[PDB]
Amino acid sequence: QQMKKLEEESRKAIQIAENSRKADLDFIDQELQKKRANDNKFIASKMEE
Repeated sequence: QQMKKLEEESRKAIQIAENSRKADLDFIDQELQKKRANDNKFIASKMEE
């Protein structure tokens, strides 16, 4: 039954760590994709007047 709590320990060792660290990455991806949009807009916005 320890071995059972252990299979659960993996689930309780938190596969959600995926989701937690992922959330931190979802944030960096907005910083990144915001910037990607801005890389194309930084080019577009700086010219021509």
